[PDB]
Amino acid sequence: GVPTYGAIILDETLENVLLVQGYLAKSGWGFPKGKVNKEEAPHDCAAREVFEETGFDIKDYICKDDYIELRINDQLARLYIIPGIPKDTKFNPKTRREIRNIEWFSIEKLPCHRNDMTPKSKLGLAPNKFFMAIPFIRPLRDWLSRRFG
Ligand SMILES: Cc1nnc(NC2CCCCCC2)o1
Repeated sequence: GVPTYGAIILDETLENVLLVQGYLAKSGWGFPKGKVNKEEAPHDCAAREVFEETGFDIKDYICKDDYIELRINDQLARLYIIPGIPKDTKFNPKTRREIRNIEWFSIEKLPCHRNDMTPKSKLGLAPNKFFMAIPFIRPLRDWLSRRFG
């Protein structure tokens, strides 16, 4: 699978994170990210995908060692951590053809797992609109505790 790169953008309080909402298969909320092009460096892919999806340029804010990386079904996803972005920043995707909406969410209110269906004696997980974000939430919380306190 082709690696994806993007960002976890936080506000000044460190309470809130910026998620984007796509369409169709990407219909829920997730961190802005996308597939690396041929010969493109990771930091440049992250800036491009984030700029294409939010209209915000992270290039001057990326720190090389500050990211969360996960391997999900043998595809690697790396999100650079970008704190301190004012909550009154105007975000606008390049085209509403890929991005429905862009919103701040409270980190403490986001789920860090989906719910089973043990109530119904049925296997699997209930749908959750944050399914794309969820795998990064606990590692983010842990990373913020270590790097800030
Ligand atoms: C698959 C997958 N997992 N996370 C994402 N991120 C997208 C979120 C919704 C908006 C479209 C572009 C970024 O896609």
